[PDB]
Amino acid sequence: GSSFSGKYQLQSQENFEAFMKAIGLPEELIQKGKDIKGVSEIVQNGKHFKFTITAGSKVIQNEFTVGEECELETMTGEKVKTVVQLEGDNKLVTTFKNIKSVTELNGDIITNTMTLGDIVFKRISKRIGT
Ligand SMILES: CCCCCCCCCCCCCCCC(=O)O
Ligand SMILES: CCCCCCCCCCCCCCCC(=O)O
Repeated sequence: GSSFSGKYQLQSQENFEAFMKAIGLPEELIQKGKDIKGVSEIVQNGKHFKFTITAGSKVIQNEFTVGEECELETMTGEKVKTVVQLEGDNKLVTTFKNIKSVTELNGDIITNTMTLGDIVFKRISKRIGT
């Protein structure tokens, strides 16, 4: 299975600044990163996922298997042990460092929402070729 597989680019996001401050991203990275339309690549093979998030020269590669412990490297570089689960056939759901993350794919549009307390960091991304 490869439902999620592809290359996507950020179209818009909400509460980037407030969220990145809350989790502790260096101020200069908040400022450089706020208007970057980053590119995310996902390669799915059944339950096995590999994904890359690129923003300028910052490249973060991660991997997980649905249902198994994984170690996710976050935007600060902090690596957190968690589990990623499937919710329905179009969502990827996880919690790391008290952040609840929901990744939802609808055709060519991935909506990613990260919630830390009352802060909801929403990203909308669109497929950009193969
Ligand atoms: C030197 C270039 C500056 C790079 C700093 C920008 C990186 C900051 C992170 C912004 C992208 C947010 C990634 C969200 C991850 C996700 O929701 O899947
Ligand atoms: C920031 C640490 C990694 C995020 C943890 C979520 C793990 C499951 C989802 C992986 C696919 C993420 C693609 C998001 C698209 C985007 O907004 O850039």
